[PDB]
Parts: sequence; structure tokens; C-alpha cells
Amino acid sequence: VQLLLDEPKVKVGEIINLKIITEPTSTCRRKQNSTVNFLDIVIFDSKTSKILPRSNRRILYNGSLTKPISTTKVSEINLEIIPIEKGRYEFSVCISKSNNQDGIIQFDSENVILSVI
Amino acid sequence: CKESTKVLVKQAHNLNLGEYALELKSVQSDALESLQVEVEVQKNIGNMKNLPVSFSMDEIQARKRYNTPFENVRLEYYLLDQITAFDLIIKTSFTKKNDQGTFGETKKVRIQCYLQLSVSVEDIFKKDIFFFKFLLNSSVREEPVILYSS
Repeated sequence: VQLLLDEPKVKVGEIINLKIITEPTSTCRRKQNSTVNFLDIVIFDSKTSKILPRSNRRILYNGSLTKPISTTKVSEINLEIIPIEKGRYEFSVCISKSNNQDGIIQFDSENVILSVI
Repeated sequence: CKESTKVLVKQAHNLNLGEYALELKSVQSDALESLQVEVEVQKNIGNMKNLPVSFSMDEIQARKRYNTPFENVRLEYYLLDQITAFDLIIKTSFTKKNDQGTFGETKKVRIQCYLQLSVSVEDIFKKDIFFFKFLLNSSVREEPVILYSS
């Protein structure tokens, strides 16, 4: 996974497409069953303690963040991080394979940070 | 008298297409319950009924809980009220009568029309800028809703 972003230095009242790019692997050959695989996008404060789904007065977005990918090819995804009253955020993902709890199988470490003035 | 109380096949006719009939449905309405009939006919189709075939009249009309049968009306909007239910029934009859044959029908449809996409709001308000944040939810439990504009 890489994370392609527009700017790291946006002001408050502005709308940003975020673009993750995922690369499914040769070693997906163990399963093939759920071709669909559910990710998440989690937002960290760049101190600790991630914001909730109800990111009230911090970050805004379009739709539920679960936003599936294929185990086929280089799928893309998006959100619209409509920022509000912040500074120094962080974005990272995880992979969950399903919807249930204990479906989560890996946690990537790609942590693109952006600042808000 | 045939006296066939049981032990047979009962009814042996089919509601096929390529014939002038009636069709009552509901679409595109803003939080106030209605219905919409459709008449796919030609050459002066006659009047039709729209009864209230309920047990205790929960699917009520506005002032007097009426049936209010139409007359040469194809598509309309029966703006009802709701006297505490989530299911209904509707016996609908239509004297078609194309040419030298008193064509009629009686369809007892069972439309239930509670809302699905239950939507709540929240504003936030900064200095000379302003944002809403809309909650979107399905009023039924574990029957899913797709959604493709807002």
C-alpha cells in the first residue's frame, strides 16, 4: 500500500481527495475465496488516541470508510477529507477480510501525515 | 354441484401480459404516504375503484376515512394518513370495458410503505464558515439499502 495525497499543508476550509493505492500480492494464493476484502481507514492525532467514527469538529468525510478492494489487481479508493479546525493529522489503514470482529489480519504501517493551519 | 371441497387443483388461469390492466405502486415521495396507479390502455377506459380493504382502518383518509373511487384517472396520489400501523391492504377494481365486453378485475394488493432511509442531521458552526454533517441510516433492521446520490 502507498498513500497518494494532494497537499500536506492545507488551510481549514478546503476539500481534499485522499487516494490510497493497494497492490494485492502473489501470496494471496492461500485463499481466493472472498475476492472482496474490506479495509478501514483510521485517523490518528499524531500524538496518540485515534478519533472516533463521529469525528466531530475534527475531520469530515463522505460515506463509510470501509470501501472494499479486490484480490485481483491494483484497485484504488478515495475519501474527501474536508478538514475543520486542526493541525498535524495522520492516516493509516488496516485489512479486515470480512465484517466481523477478529476478521482483521494485518495492520499496515504507511502513516502519511498532513498539517492543517 | 361439483362438491369439490378438496382433492384437486383449484385455479388454473394466469395474469399474463399484452393486455390492458391496472397497476398501483409508490415511488418518489417526500415523507408523506401516498400511492400511484397506472393505466396502460387505449380508447376510453372507464372508471375504477380504490377501496380500503383493511380490518380496522389504519390506512385512513384525511377527514372522513373514505375509499374515494376514481373516475377516468390513470395516475394520481392518494395522500392518506397513518392510524398506527406498518402494513395494509388495498382491494382495487377497474371496469375496463374495451369494446362490447364489460371487462373488469379485482386485485387485492398488500402495500406496506414505511420509510427506509432514516436520516438525522448535525451542524457545526465556526467563525463565518458553516458545515453540516448528515447521519444516514436504514429504518428496517438487516434489510439493506443502496444509495447513489445525495
